[PDB]
Amino acid sequence: ATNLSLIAMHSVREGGVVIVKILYSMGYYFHLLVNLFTPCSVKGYVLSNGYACRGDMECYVVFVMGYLGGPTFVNEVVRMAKTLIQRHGTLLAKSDETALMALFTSQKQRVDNILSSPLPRLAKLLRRNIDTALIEAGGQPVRPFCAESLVNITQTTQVIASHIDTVIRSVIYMEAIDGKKRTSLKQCTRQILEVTILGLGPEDLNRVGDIISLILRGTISLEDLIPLRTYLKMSTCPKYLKSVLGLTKLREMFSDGSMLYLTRAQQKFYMKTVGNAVKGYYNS
Amino acid sequence: DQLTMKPAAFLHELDLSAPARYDDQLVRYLFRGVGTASSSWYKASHLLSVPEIRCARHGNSLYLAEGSGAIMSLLELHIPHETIYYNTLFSNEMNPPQRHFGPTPTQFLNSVVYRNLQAEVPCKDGFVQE
Repeated sequence: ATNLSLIAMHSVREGGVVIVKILYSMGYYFHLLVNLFTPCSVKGYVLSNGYACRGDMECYVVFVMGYLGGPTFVNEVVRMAKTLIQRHGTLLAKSDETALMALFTSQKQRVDNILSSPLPRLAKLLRRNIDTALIEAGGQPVRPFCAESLVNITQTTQVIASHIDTVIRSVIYMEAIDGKKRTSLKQCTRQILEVTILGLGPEDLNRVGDIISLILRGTISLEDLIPLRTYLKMSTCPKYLKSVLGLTKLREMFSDGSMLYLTRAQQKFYMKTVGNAVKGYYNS
Repeated sequence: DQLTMKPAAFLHELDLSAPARYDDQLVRYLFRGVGTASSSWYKASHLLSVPEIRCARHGNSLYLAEGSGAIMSLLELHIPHETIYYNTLFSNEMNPPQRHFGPTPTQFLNSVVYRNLQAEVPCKDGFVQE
């Protein structure tokens, strides 16, 4: 905080803006920045929209710099604020921090109201996002990697059928090793997921909720992406698959042969993908 | 739009001359669908609601610890400044084999301000930035 204060007091002109991102559960550093900038600045602000809401009251703090005297004045303000943070004190007020706490509790309740909404209301909220005009100053939608592997609902299901046909034929031409087949089937699972979120339009919402549940669960089974018998109805040569491998072995190959664990950030990436899928960023 | 409305986005002005007293949600990542490198400048979109930030043109613009420059991209779109300064926690061990380049914010390279810089287009206040 001393370094930030010295940089801001040397660099910023009069009437300038100092924007600092900060938490609020770190109260000591918050009161210390209040101590270091409040004699320096003429204005104060706290602002935080819904995106910062984790459960710890993150916010921006905006000071407007007035006049600053000289290096004697800089040393005196820094030393006096260090003295005040030493003596368990700050320039922050009581009614100000209680209204601050009220605004944060209202923000947390409203974020819980938005996130726990029904799934058609989730669709209504996702279609009305401000990502269109302001954020697209060169901002690109977070597209999955198979979105760059396509040239062009039910034809997407035909593509998925052809893909799983090719992958099971790769499994057949493998033995005509175990973790390597699991690797190939996990990559197949991941690409089925990416093609599925390509297929997630703003109309079919059951698949939206199911894919969101698969992401939130942590793992993904191929039994959930398409059923065994439903795919074999939608397949091409199911009798060859039943003759060579069979429903027992292919049932082993769908769920437990490709149990794809994710990381945190991979789950984040696919939730961003589902959000873009609802916003109409994959079907044009 | 509802995440930046009134019961979420507030503008709490601070008390100035007070005396010295002595005292896991993965669902919200559905909204963060723009930006492949960073996803953390929706928070900075609230800063354009402040008029005093937008009334701060004709000067320098110090940016500290971005790492992706998307906040810097947005704000230098909507509030142009003459010379842009840029800082990031950057150890020099991070380089690839046989390469040599310092802190490069990924999305700021893709920004419209930077493409107006390389093409030397004047900004919306009518000057070439740096």
